[PDB]
Amino acid sequence: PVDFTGYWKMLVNENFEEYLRALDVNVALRKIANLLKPDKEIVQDGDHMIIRTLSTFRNYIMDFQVGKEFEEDLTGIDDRKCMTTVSWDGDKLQCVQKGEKEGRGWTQWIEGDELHLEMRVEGVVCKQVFKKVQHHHHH
Ligand SMILES: Cc1ccc(C2(c3noc(CN(C)Cc4cnn(C)c4)n3)CCCC2)cc1
Repeated sequence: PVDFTGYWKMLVNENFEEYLRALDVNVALRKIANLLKPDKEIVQDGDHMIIRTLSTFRNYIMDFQVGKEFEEDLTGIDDRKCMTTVSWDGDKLQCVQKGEKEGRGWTQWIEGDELHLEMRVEGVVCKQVFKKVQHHHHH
């Protein structure tokens, strides 16, 4: 069992620029985005997940049901739309993002007080780790 509910602060962000490059993100935006240390506010409500990734540049909001395919609007990220499914893989969430790019997806899991997120596209891998925090941020 796992529960992702919480407020999470970025600790590390490894290889994000190459991940965004593989998504054809403009190098100016790659540099802006890799400077960001976003927070994540997550509510797991049964199998209804809300993952709010919050930064001073752009936010990215996910709101989906585990196991149910949906249309994911990535206009703010790489100007694409995918047909996405997030599924349980034991205590991990496994996301497949079907679309133009091959091998696009991610895996999210918890180890202790750490939220781990590995994002992948076209064989390129970015790894992020967040720490669970308790001082809440008004948004
Ligand atoms: C050109 C651009 C790059 C990156 C972003 C942000 C971004 N950083 O990552 C994501 C969404 N995906 C790529 C990764 C992800 C986040 N949560 N999950 C489960 C997967 N947007 C950084 C803070 C939020 C907006 C926004 C715009």
